[PDB]
Amino acid sequence: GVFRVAVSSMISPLETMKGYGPVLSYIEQQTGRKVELVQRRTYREVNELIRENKIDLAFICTYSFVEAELFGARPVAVPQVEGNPYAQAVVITRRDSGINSLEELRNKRFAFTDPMSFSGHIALRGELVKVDRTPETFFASTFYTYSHDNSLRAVYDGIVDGATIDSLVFRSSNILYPEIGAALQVVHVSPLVGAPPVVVSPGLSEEDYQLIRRAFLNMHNEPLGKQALDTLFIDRFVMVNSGHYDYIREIAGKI
Repeated sequence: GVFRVAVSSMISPLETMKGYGPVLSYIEQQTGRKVELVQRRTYREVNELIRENKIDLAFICTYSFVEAELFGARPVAVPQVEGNPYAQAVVITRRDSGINSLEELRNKRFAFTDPMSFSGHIALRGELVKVDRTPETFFASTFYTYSHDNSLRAVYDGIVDGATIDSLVFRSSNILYPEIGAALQVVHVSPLVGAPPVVVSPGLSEEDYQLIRRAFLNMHNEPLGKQALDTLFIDRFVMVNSGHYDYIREIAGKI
């Protein structure tokens, strides 16, 4: 039977099959099953494919993982990038805005990515619980761009006063677009959390689960595996530590 791998189409528009092609070939090599890439615009739609066992494996985000384990999604492995399997949200404003803290964004225009993103949404919804607020009752207006890059573009262009995005997206964008880099600043950082895990649908056999986990954990020792990792700009995949996601589980409960 076909092995279906799901991803968000909004992380690398037009370059998704370019990025994942070699890791899909790696999965073909290790499983002997033909692999189909399944794309959806939103992490909610990807989670619905997992819940209804319409796919085998998904590259999901850290917050969608907390919702996904509740309907039996099983973590396989975590990407190790820049020598660590962790992630962090940054809140960004224009240097020339005079908005130098999360606090000063009260009654201002703000950009989120996907509603199911930690670094693009929930990290900030979580922190606002401290002051008995939501984005809706804290900011003058909010927008969901479904894109870390588009959220950064909106801050740069003065469409919004601030955004929450992934720290690695910000650092990478600062190198690739230095005029945009020069104009922005980080005014707040989230806690460290675990990076987005790779999951399998609740309907897989124990043996298929073990085979896939071994393939991911050993990917950096395999010739086609190394091509897959280089294409995704990942060092290797490492074991999931559930405790790395406990801050997100706690935020999620406070809603």
